[PDB]
Formats: sequence, C-alpha cells, structure tokens
Amino acid sequence: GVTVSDVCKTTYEEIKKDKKHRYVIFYIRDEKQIDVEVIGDRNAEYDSFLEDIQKGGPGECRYGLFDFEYMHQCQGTSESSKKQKLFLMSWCPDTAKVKKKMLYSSSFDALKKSLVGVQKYIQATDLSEASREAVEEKLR
Repeated sequence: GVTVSDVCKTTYEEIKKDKKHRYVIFYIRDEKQIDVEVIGDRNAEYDSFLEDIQKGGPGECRYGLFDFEYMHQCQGTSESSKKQKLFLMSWCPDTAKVKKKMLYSSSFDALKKSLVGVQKYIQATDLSEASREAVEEKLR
C-alpha cells in the first residue's frame, strides 16, 4: 500500500544514535507515502509532543516517535536513576473519517519495519491512552 520515505529513517536514527532530537511527528502525504511533519528539538518536553500530534485538527491522524525519560530502579540496588526509551505511537481520534483511520492503521506496520530497534508501540484513539501516566506504565 503506502510507502515510507527514507527521511523517516534518517530522522529516527539521528535520535537513537546521535540524540539530536526529542521527537518526530509523521503523516501520510496524499494517501501515498509516510513523511516527516514536525521534528522536536532535543530539549523539548512531552506536552509539546501532544500539542503537535493533534495540530492537524479533529479530522486528522498522525504517528509520533518520542524518546521518553523516566525513573527506574533495578532489583537489589539502593538507588533510582533516570532512563530513556523510544516508543512509536499511532494517533487516530474518533472524529476522523473511518477511511483515514483505516489507512493509518493498515500502514502502521510499514512504518514499524522501517524504524528498526523500537521496542514499544502504542495505538491511541483518545488522550487518555497517550498521557504521561499511560506511557510510563507502558515503558515498564
């Protein structure tokens, strides 16, 4: 079905390997290809990511990649330390047209095969599933 532009992979790798950015928002351009829409600078925080993934309005869907920071403590140790983990999310609000929602759903696997290494996936249809609390519970 839908292809993936090489720019999705290079932007992704600049985060994983070089820590150059904090997040990316992707979109399907003209029902043909997944492209980059927004690149968050490394110092960005999560609220901005959430405001960017919804910036297309209630008729739109998006994908998002975020290098999420949280606190973790390994068994038997005496301290808790900050960690970070990449996750890839699909965002399809209920107000979007079924056709658009289905296309973003069917094309999600094409994007995941392109971003080798991501270990955590989330499919949200409302903000309750994309909150810091929902994500932190997922990344554990």
